[PDB]
Amino acid sequence: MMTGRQARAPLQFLPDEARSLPPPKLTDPRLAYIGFLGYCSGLIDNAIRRRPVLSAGLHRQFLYITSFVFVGYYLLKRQDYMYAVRDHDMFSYIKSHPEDFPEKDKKTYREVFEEFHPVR
Amino acid sequence: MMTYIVFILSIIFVMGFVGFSSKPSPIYGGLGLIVSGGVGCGIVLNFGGSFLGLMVFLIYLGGMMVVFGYTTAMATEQYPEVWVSNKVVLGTFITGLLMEFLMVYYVLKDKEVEIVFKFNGMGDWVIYDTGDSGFFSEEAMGIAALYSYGTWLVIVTGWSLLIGVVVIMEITRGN
Amino acid sequence: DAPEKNYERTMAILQIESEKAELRLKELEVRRLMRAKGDGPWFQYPTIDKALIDHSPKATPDN
Amino acid sequence: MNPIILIIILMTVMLGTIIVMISTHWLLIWIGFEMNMLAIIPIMMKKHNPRATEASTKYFLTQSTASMLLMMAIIINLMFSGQWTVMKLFNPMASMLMTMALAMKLGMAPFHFWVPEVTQGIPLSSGLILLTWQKLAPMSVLYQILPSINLDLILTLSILSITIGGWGGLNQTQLRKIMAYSSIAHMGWMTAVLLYNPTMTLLNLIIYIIMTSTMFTLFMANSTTTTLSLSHTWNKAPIMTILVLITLLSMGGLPPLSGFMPKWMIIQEMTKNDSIILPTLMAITALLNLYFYMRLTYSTALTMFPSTNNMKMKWQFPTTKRMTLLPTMTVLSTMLLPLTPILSILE
Amino acid sequence: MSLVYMNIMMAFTVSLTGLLMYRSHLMSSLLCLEGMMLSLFILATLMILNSHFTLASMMPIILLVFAACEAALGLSLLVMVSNTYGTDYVQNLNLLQC
Amino acid sequence: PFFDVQKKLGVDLDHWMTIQSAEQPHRIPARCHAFEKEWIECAHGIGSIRAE
Amino acid sequence: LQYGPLAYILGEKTTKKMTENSKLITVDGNICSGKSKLAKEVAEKLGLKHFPEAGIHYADSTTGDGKPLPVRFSGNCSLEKFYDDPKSNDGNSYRLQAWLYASRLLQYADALEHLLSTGQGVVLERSIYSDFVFLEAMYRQGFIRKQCVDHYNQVKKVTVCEYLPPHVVIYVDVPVSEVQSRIQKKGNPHEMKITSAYLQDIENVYKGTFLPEMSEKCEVLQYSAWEAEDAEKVVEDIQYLKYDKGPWLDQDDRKLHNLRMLVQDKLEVLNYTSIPVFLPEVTIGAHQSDRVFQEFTELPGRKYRAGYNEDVGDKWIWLK
Amino acid sequence: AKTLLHQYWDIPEGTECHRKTYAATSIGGASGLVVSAYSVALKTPTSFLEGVARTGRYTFTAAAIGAIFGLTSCISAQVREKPDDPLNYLIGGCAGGLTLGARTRSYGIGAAACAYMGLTAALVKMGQLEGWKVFAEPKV
Amino acid sequence: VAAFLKNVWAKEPVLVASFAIAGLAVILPTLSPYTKYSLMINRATPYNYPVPLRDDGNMPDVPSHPQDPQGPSLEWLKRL
Ligand SMILES: CCCCCCCCCCCCCCCCCC(=O)OC[C@H](COP(=O)(O)OCCN)OC(=O)CCCCCCCCCCCCCCCCC
Ligand SMILES: CCCCCCCCCCCCCCCCCC(=O)OC[C@H](COP(=O)(O)OCCN)OC(=O)CCCCCCCCCCCCCCCCC
Ligand SMILES: Nc1ncnc2c1ncn2[C@@H]1O[C@H](COP(=O)(O)O)[C@@H](O)[C@H]1O
Repeated sequence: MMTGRQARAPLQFLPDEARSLPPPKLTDPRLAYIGFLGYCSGLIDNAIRRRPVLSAGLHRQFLYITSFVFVGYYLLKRQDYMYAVRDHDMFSYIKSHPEDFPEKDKKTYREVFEEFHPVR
Repeated sequence: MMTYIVFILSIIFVMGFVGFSSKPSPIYGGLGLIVSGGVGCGIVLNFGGSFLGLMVFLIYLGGMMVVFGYTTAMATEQYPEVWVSNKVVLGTFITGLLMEFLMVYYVLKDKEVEIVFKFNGMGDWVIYDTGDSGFFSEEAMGIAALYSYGTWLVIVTGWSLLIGVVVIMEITRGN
Repeated sequence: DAPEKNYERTMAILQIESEKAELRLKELEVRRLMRAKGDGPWFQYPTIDKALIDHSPKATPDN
Repeated sequence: MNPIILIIILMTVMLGTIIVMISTHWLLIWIGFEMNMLAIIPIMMKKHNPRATEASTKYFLTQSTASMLLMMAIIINLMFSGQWTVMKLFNPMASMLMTMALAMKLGMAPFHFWVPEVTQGIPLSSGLILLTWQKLAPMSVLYQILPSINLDLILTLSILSITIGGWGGLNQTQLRKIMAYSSIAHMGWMTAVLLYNPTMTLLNLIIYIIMTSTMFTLFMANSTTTTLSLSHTWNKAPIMTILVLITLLSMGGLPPLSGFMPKWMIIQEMTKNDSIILPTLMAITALLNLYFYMRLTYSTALTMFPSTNNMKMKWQFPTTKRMTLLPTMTVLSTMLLPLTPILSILE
Repeated sequence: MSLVYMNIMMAFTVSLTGLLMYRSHLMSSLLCLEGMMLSLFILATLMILNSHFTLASMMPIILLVFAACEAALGLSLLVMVSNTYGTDYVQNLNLLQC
Repeated sequence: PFFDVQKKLGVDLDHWMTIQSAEQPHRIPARCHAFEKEWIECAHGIGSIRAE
Repeated sequence: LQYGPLAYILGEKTTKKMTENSKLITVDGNICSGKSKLAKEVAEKLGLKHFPEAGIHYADSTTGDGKPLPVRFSGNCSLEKFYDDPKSNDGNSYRLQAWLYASRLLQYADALEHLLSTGQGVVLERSIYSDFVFLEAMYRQGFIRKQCVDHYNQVKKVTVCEYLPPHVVIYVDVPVSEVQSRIQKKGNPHEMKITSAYLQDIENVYKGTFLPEMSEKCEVLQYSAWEAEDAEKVVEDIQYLKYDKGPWLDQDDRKLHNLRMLVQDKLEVLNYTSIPVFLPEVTIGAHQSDRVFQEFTELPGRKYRAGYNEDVGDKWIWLK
Repeated sequence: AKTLLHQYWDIPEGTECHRKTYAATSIGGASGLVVSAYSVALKTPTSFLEGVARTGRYTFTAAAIGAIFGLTSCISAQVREKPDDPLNYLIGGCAGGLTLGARTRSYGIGAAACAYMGLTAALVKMGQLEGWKVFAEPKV
Repeated sequence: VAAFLKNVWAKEPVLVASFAIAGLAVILPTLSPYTKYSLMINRATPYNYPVPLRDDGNMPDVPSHPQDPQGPSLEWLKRL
């Protein structure tokens, strides 16, 4: 859809303009959900290899959590970047074309006649 | 009729394709494809394709010799069909011949034809160049630049031939 | 919770949701106009770059 | 096979798919498909039994026919456009022929007649590569020519793939033909939303690759080939029954699992364009895929089929198999739906 | 367009339908694939030599190379059919039906 | 997914065989050189939908 | 992990330790052929590793501490009650036969792993090529059915076609009367009930089915009763053989590498031992296997992976 | 044969009976030849006369479906004096279902074909009324 | 390196000559001064026409005639 925008900066994950946007918090609930995905990956990795699921591999579970948080933080940054570029392009296109988007006469209901349909 | 010389060589081309496309036996398939490939470098060589037509002659001669070796070695039955042994070979062979000469009769009558695309009936002497090419045939310079500009093309083609040899040695190992 | 608390919380929720609804309708109409025309920053399907063209004087002048 | 030769062959398969993905020239697209086929043939012939030779013969015939149609579409674009940019095709005849070529490379119906035979004949990892990595290059070429693809042809091929891959999986007790008709149905799912919004097509492609890699990785981790050999999993490794349960319920499109993510988004991009009938029929036809998924969960997890004696020895050994990324693929295949707006990274 | 393109596309369709309708013999379809590559070679080379676009004159050579670079593969995939079976018929290749 | 590696790394893999107006061996012109130059500079940047 | 494709790529070629001493040897014979000690003699003059005969509890001795597990966990069968009741209804016979073949397949896998990793030859007792002959005696005395023989031949067909026959296979000629006399002098109260035609059919399927196929794929050294008592006799007659037969000759590092990767995955070894072919002598139902498996979870050291058990006093589980 | 569906729908309902019946018969015959081609393709007939008898059987079956379908639809749309009404196509689809049951020599197939083909023809008439597009153009 | 060279020169001498000629043909064009003369001969060969330039007024190294002294010379080719 937006393939003409990301053709002057090819294969750049986060461009120079991506730093203008506020980053996700380190207490981001989406990043906390990805940390829970890391905790579940650690528990499944201790379950499929018949280990004590809550005790074996504290380093292993902690590296699963750290790896999913480290991937998911940059994925959330690219997510925020792409939705911000979408809204920026939308609003600049609306501003650039006044004759395509009329401002309606926002009437009140004392003139607007609705057809009533009684239940009986 | 002589101005249609590329047309006549192309009618022989389609006749060879009908000859080996009915699949009588790969011996006679090799015969029909040698005939079609040998007039392929009569079609394409009357454009200026000396080198680039001699290659499709030479590589396909090596190909049909190897194809002969395999259809003599593994793909051989007791009574190989010439063209007329099986009825289903000869029926579609005669069908291809009469359908090709049917469209020949339709293209030398109207001088225009349309199977899906549209094709003129005048000979392809009109579509040539009215210019000179100096001290070089242009296709020879183009295939000479396979070593100057085409670096990545040489790399991927050499790697494809290398792994094609390796792939074929991994397949014909049996274990 | 207080009735004023729930009431004004409801009004803030209605403001945020009405803004998101109007902007989703703007999103649909903007995508419709850009697929119809192609004048915007979206739907710029790639064509040939004009930097590839050799502008040097060639062999024959008829070009 | 010599492991150096196996590594070189896998790097050549990756090189062929990358040459399809990164090249701007039609001949390099064709060379990438030629390299991909030529280097995936020994992956189908790693164990040297006649079923693999039959599978590789049928696969080479279908992919060679598709390559011929692809090069004819390339030469017709060279006629009607005089150039070589991988962009929109400048002829509806060339667009039809390239759509046929890519449909034969994907195994979309009614060119689907090679996927269950070839997937049954070859081992599990080769079937995994055939059903995941071979769906990246023709979907890339379909992604790059979408202003020229005819609407009715690609929609016909898509919904026909969905219906026939739904019906074909009901009458198979073999796991690999089940995954093959699931592959036909899911390629129909991907290509049905291709011209409407192709980011959702890439989303469906990636979610299907994750789910299929989860399923084949579980099949390699338990060394199961049939439904009846998978039936003894609760006696061998009981957590694997939970894993195949949640993944088979993911691939059918049940919320709150991740396989409900592409399908619903597809409907989210097909009711926008005043097409209500076609995603409705797609949502109805998803129930067939979900039905033989429910059949496999009934056989494996939700009941207990009777086992045999020598399982008592296999209790005493842990699985020493390289279960590569299996918890990662499980978690990203079942618990991904609350991050549905991650799809913007594919825009 | 010109007259010779009709017959080269016709030879392509003839070798197509010869490939796309079998006769219980696989070498005769390897020959039909090589015929389709012949028609592709001649059609691309006619277009290139007509337009005098010389830089893609290396393109048919490469094309012809990949012809045998799959067709020899078929030969390696023929004998593995014909070492299992005494022939190379296509009705020996129906054990993947169950 | 058009991973544009050739514009990312700056390499020039196949942007030379792409058009008839590119850099040619010994400056051999094509018979549609002027028309293709006009069509490429006419339809650069304006996208496919407006360019058609 | 210890071995894989990476170590093969990094220079560990399996013919760097493939010397002339790498001789996998198997001593065949009847029940009391005087051979069970003789293998140890062949083990203690050639400097080779002796594996005992795989009974019910071979896998019990390999994994864990090695103590004999209870019979309801391993086999769920009997050899003594097989000798007392060969013609039982519940099928002790084929259940014990299939469990013994699984144990001998694990024994042969351990033999090939030790041989292909340590360079030392392994001396077995009644390897997997000499197992089906006992089945034939159990078919020639009416102890099992035809379907059990079909099931066992399918299992052995899908398991033995991925291995090699041994280098030297020793066979011992002891007649039936001397076997019976050593059984009577043994004093074993269950072993005495073995019928005579059972042993005669063991000898018949030895001489007519095993040796007409092994003599072309290995080397036979056929000894009688008296000459199988001298150690250096059989040891030196192994020591001066000309090895040309058998498929040990067309083995490079690649094929032996694929064999070693097949061997070191013991579940891949034992994958098609328990195939889902529903036969009433081996099919253990849902609740019975469920109860026995949940009791196997409660066995000490058997709940988790082999270094993750606090009940046996394992250290550093929270960093493993 | 898209133009066959054109010159079926390019004629107003309740006006011309035999031409609409011929167009519906031609559409049914084209569908029957498609089914005949795939039937002689994917399942080999043991004789060429076997194959052409199956081809003629499937052709006359789908042609009789299309014929009695369009005929009952046009006759009901005339004799009810309601041209744009889906109940006419409902009765026509049920007549085509009983046609398929009488040609397949089975009653339950005919009744199920009545019900589901009546639903199908109702959907066709409503999609022709409100302009429902099944292969809809991408526009937003 | 000498003992294995003698061994392979005893066993497979055609391969020794092959690898010797191949290695010298790889390494030796980087140790010869004549390669710049190769490139200059190849780019001093006028296939096309030496296209004239419009005299805008200020081109201090471009001649107006072939016998004008400014421009590239090829006396190095005739001496070498
Ligand atoms: C739209 C464009 C998007 C592009 C995204 C690109 C992402 C990377 C490429 C993904 C595509 C799949 C490529 C790999 C296919 C399988 C390769 C393979 O066969 O690997 C061999 C290996 C064998 O393992 P083992 O089970 O020990 O083998 C038994 C012996 N046959 O292992 C296996 O067979 C197990 C599976 C190995 C690969 C698993 C990981 C990749 C796919 C699952 C998703 C994992 C999450 C991270 C990446 C997300 C994006 C895909
Ligand atoms: C460096 C430049 C690039 C070099 C690579 C490209 C070379 C291009 C020329 C064509 C070569 C094609 C054929 C190459 C085959 C090599 C492999 C080979 O044949 O090895 C086997 C051979 C012993 O033969 P055997 O295995 O016993 O055969 C069975 C019965 N005949 O083993 C041998 O005969 C041993 C051969 C290796 C040792 C040769 C040493 C020659 C030294 C010459 C002087 C130094 C030159 C500098 C470069 C040295 C490079 C090593
Ligand atoms: N495959 C088999 N079937 C039946 N009995 C066996 C089998 N293998 C070994 N035995 C018995 O195992 C015992 C061997 O004990 P020993 O020879 O004293 O070590 C004898 O009673 C044999 O009959």
